[PDB]
Amino acid sequence: QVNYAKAADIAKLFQSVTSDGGSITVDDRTNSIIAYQPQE
Amino acid sequence: QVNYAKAADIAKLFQSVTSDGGSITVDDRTNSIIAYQPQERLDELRRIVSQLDIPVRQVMIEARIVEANVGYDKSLGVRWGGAYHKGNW
Amino acid sequence: SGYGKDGNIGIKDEDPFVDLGAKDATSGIGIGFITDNIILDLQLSAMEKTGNGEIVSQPKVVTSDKETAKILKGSEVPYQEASSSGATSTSFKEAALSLEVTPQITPDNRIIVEVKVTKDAPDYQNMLNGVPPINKNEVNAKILVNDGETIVIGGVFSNEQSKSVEKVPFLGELPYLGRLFRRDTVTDRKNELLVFLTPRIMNNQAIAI
Amino acid sequence: SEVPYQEASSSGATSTSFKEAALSLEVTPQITPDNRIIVEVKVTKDAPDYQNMLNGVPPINKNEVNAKILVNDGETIVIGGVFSNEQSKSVEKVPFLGELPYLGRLFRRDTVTDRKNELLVFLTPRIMNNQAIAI
Amino acid sequence: SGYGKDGNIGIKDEDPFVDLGAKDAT
Repeated sequence: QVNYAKAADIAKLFQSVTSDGGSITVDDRTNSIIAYQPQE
Repeated sequence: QVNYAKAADIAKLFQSVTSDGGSITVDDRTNSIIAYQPQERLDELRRIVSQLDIPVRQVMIEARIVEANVGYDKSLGVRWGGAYHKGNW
Repeated sequence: SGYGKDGNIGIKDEDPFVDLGAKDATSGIGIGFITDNIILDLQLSAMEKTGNGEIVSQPKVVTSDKETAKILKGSEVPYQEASSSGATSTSFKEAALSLEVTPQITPDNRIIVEVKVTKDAPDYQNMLNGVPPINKNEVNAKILVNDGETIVIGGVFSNEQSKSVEKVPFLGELPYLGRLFRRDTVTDRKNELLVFLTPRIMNNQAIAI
Repeated sequence: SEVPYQEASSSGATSTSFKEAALSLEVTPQITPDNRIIVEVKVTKDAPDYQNMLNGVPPINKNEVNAKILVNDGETIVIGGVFSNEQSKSVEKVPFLGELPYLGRLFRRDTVTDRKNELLVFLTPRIMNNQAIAI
Repeated sequence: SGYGKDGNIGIKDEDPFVDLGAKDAT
């Protein structure tokens, strides 16, 4: 859960992570992102 | 049944659950979602549902304006008038 | 000359029972007069005004759940701009107390409600048919409270401290005469407005209905 | 009665407007088995304006509740209502004489006005199906 | 002078059975 981190920014982080090499859930209310994807 | 969790949010939880790997029923009146789908997906969605079923957060904002104005004005007119000798400033 | 209730007896010495009577008609006038030897008038003219107005109004509205219902107790302040070439701004708007509520009922007898709570009121300049500043105190917001529960949706305290002093400097300087030559006007007018709210679920009756 | 506004604006707009400041009930009842109704009801009281009768800028009176509520047929609820509590105080006083204990009353002018009006709307729906089914 | 029903007899001392009657009509 990120109150201080923008959800879009976290999404961009994962998108770049994908560029390195994959399920994403975004919670607007808590601004909490739950991602089920490789551990690394 | 989620009074505090938005139905769309729960739907998004299930959609991501599908992304992981499937019958959905949405009740607007009670905001209750009944899903007939694999147990594991159902449980995962339920846990997220629990997170979602959170009360909207109110905050009381008190911003106060303080204005202080102090004013001093002095004007002096100094006046010497005599017409007998026609001297007047 | 004084200022708060300005007086300078020399100017109307250019102009006692009649002139001073009217001159001193004002609320607070303390007259010292000599006329017999000389007419020398010395007055301390002071006014203190106190006004308190408190209005407490509570409207109760029965609303479906997640639906809007509205109570409006007012009158509809218009603006009639009848502009011949195609615009007839026969505008109106009701300066009414009102509650426009869209309650969402959550299990523990609570509601997150989007409520418009507005108090407005017909304008002098509108009644004047001038440029009308109508009064508006309105809060628009969605908040959560339990049904049994009252919260202050909002409120404001206005603290006014005003001071105005007018003084001939030289006489004002005099310790015994400065008060007699320093004109002080101090006004503090402070109005506070607060809005409560309590929602009582009618499902307690509506489920039984 | 129908409070109009006649803006007769030569170049194409004839706002021969009118609107009836009438008591009214506009009801859309839905009947549920236990002699109950969820009804969408407009309950409006409005009234001709002085400034309108004055042909000035008309603030017509409006007390209107628009809402859908459920009650049983045998049952009356308060659709809504409001109490207005007015407390007004105005005191005007020469300070020096007002200070005087025996003369301040004689030099303190008090105007206090409390005007409080409360308005409440009930409603009870009596199903005419009790007769309409038999009719 | 009063205020609620303002009165200040000096001003109309500049101006009893007739003046006060009307003045006091209120």
